Amino acid sequence: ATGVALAEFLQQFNGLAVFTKNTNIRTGIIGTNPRLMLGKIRKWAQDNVGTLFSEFDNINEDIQLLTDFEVQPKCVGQPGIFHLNMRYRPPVRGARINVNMAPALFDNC
Amino acid sequence: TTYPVLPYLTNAAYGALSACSTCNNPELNIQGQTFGLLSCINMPESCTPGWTFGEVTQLQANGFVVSGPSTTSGQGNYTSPYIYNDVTNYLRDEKNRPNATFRDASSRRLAAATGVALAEFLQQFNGLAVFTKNTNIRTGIIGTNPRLMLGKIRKWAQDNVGTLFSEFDNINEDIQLLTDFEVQPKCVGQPGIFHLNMRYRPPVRGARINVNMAPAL
Amino acid sequence: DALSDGFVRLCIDPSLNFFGEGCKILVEGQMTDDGSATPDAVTCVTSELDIIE
Amino acid sequence: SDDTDWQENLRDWIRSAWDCSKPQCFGHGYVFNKGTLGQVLADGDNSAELSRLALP
Amino acid sequence: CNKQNGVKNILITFTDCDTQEVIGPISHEQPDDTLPTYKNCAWTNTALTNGYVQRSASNATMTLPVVRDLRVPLAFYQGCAQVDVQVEKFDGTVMTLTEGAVVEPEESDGRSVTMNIVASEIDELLPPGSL
Amino acid sequence: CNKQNGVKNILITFTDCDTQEVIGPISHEQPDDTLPTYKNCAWTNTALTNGYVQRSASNATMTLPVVRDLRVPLAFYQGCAQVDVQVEKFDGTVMTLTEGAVVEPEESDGRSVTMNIVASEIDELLPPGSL
Amino acid sequence: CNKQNGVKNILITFTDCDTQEVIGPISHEQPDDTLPTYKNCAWTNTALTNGYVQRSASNATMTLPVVRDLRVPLAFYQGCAQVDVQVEKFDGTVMTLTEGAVVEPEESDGRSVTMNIVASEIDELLPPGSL
Amino acid sequence: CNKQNGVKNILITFTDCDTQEVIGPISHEQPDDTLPTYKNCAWTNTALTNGYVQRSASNATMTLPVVRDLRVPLAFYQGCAQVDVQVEKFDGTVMTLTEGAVVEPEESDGRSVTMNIVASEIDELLPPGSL
Amino acid sequence: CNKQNGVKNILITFTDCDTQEVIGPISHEQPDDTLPTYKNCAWTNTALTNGYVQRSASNATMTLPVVRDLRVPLAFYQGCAQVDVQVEKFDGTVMTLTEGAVVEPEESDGRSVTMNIVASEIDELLPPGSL
Repeated sequence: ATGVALAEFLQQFNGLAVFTKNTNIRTGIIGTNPRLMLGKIRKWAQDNVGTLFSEFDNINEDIQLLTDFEVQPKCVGQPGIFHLNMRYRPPVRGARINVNMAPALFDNC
Repeated sequence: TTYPVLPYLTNAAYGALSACSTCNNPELNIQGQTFGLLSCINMPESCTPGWTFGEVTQLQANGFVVSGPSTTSGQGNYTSPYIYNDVTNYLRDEKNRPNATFRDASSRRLAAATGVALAEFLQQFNGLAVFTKNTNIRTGIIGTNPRLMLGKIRKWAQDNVGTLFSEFDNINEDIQLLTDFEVQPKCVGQPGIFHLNMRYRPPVRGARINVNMAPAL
Repeated sequence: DALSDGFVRLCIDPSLNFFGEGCKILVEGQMTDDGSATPDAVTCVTSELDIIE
Repeated sequence: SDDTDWQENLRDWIRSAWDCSKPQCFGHGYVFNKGTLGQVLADGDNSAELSRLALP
Repeated sequence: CNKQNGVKNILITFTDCDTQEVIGPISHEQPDDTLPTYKNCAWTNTALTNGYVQRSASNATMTLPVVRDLRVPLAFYQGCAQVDVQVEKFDGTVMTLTEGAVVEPEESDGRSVTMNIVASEIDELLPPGSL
Repeated sequence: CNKQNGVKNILITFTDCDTQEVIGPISHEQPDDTLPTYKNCAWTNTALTNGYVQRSASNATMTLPVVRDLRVPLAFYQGCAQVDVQVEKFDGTVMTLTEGAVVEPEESDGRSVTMNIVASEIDELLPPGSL
Repeated sequence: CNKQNGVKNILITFTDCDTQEVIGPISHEQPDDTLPTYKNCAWTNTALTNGYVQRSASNATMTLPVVRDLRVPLAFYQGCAQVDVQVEKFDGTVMTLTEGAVVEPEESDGRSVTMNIVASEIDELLPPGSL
Repeated sequence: CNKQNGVKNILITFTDCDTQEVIGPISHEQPDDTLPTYKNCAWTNTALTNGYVQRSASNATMTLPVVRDLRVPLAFYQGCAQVDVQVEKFDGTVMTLTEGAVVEPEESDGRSVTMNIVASEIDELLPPGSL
Repeated sequence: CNKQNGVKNILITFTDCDTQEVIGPISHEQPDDTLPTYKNCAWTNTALTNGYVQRSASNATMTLPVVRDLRVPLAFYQGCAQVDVQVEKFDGTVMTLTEGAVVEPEESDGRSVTMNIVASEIDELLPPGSL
């Protein structure tokens, strides 16, 4: 379900203009850049906490959005391709309480 | 080989949609569930999907448009087709060289639009008295020289970033303006002829994302 | 499955490192003949399952 | 059915449906395994796509 | 190029109410040097006695001085449309906000707007390296 | 040009109350550099709690600083006549407003008036091309 | 020197609310020349009649204008985390405050925050020698 | 022969925005020995505390003293026409500016005019060999 | 002969903050007989009463008049690139400055540029023999 949900969420970047290497979308363009996409994706992720994912462990290094221009070797990347790495945990349930029951006959208020 | 629809039907539907959506907007690809949807071609549903995935990607690589069903289901009703990878049949350039510049047809529409726009811009230099030697426009006259024309062309190419070109890298040598008295050999050039060499890079868009989710211990 | 378009490509895989190898350690010790590792040769270890054999 | 090889073919199918190459059609399979304790523990594996049902 | 306090990017995504059409994310620009202001906590403390605190409930808020785009109706900046905002500063921090609501409109000459947006929570991206 | 924030034309049409005589549309001019300000959205929001909004009803408002015409009585600019206003800025936007009502008069020396006009809705023209 | 009215050191220790993770004590720096201001007396007087006084109860208050650290979320400076503050001036005085509570948040552009902190009591260090 | 700091060519093109007629590009001449000045960076920093700085938006400006052409009305040189300027120095540099706007006209005796032009961005040509 | 007040070397390294390309460290030349001036104490006092003084934080500034290099855009000198400056006088003193930012640019004629750089701290070299 999370695979399908992320795949439907990420459809808004299909055909969207992307600005890498300058990250200064001019006034009026409808573009974006990898940092803004990472922010939006990470907000989607911590928005589904409780329905698809657990709380988290460290959302700063759990969600990574890299561009193909910086994964492949030099002069091998293609424009438009991205790489989204996510590490999640399904919602946790129950606990492991350790009872330590002990009576006390003496009293000292 | 087992295509149910009469072929020219889906071909004409694709062509009409392509001439129909991108005419006032020569940038968007006819592609994906929302834009590249052939509404009134209807196929009967079946989960044996013609091309296998191996053949699908084989055709994707060798410059072929591929079409599939927008929704699969065993014994359902009629489902409309849907195209992938609105590209053209350009694998290589003259002298046989990879080069995927004219890969998608949007780059072709956009090259045409850029040519027309540059031609409409340069119409001002028709008659604009031009000085090639002595470079010093006297006072009052309405001349111009090669350097000032190059500057104006560079500024047109500069403030069009984002709508026709990309993040120019070495505009100092992506654009060159030469007089005819230099390109041509000695005693051959003609006054009032110029050579302009430009290298444009169409904008970039969204493509595959390659999600790699993985739960942890 | 509504993923047909080809815009997004899932790779659901629980065994995927993201943070490079990192912090290389080397453990030197004696082993028995039951193992299948060539003695006197540094190797990589990835889990605590295959160590027995 | 109870033929462990038919269950292995089904498992291979669901696994190849959970692949990284082609677009996925996620599924899950339900088989069973009847026998004594040792037979049932022997009929299992690391098959993450099936849910064996141990029956006495 | 770090050590510059200033806003670098502003993306605003409009959603009309009567037709549910999405517009954007359009970029935008500031009318002057004043930067947008934020508040992410949800509950607002209040002094009670010698050391204690009375905790109330509130919103995640944002104040956005922006220059109106000419292709978008003015009313979209004045509460007649849902907004989704994304502001990226020069130090790398990114504040994203979704399902906004322009909460107190005001007279605008037609060019500069000041949007007071309220939402459940605002997300912070915190340039690489964090505690 | 189309790169200049400023007002170009101001047309005001007066309707006498007790004779229904229509006067105008007379042009008009600004007394200083302050521009007329607008507000189109009828419903005005108000923050409630964690992310929600309480919606109130209001009017389409306009503030118009203008120079009194020496041919029109001063009382026409202070709530004793119905007004129809039409303002065209330099970038192409045109705001028309009909059946106004000067809602809050104030003392004026006889030259510069500041009319506060409320109407049911204000129409906006949005230079060619718009989303 | 010991003849310069100014702040030298500002240490702030953040305690996350829902994880009790302690962060700090990070140093901090002033955004402008305005200094943090203090008030230690818990009971506050009020004039009554010919010479007498009516005594009320209150908190030990501190006002701290600081520059946000780019490594700490903004919400930590707006009432979503417990704070421990320690300010050392140039003349030797040191004011420590623990188990604070940011009591009145306000919109901040993302760099300069003004924290209004209330605690049970503030401790003062008073350079060597004191009556 | 380089090392001859000075202006060799000036081209101005006037386009009125009340009639939309274009005049030029006419060459021009310097009235005295003062040279045009430029400012190309669209942002202006501002000295903040402890090495930081505030980066806000601004214009690319240009001060241009010229001799008024007797075939062009003086009002075209004082902000009733959009100017497109193009200056070229002796060392090859070419600064072109389009969509200009004379920002603050000043009294002119009828021959020399100092235009203070502002634009979104100025281009630079940088004679062969760069970076 | 060591008794010579004057500038011997000036090296400037330009790193744009939009494309992140580095250029330099290029030598430069003084345009006239003025000299670059510095201020190294990152704090500024302020006249208080009765001999005290107020010690607040500030910047380390540097005023640098240089001759624009024809291989470098003019906008790199008006606050659109981060500059790493290094000046060496005749008596041996070497003032180095990194991560500078041209705080308040001005019109330039195209040859001589006077940069007002601010930075966190400037280092001094103090020819052999100190204190």
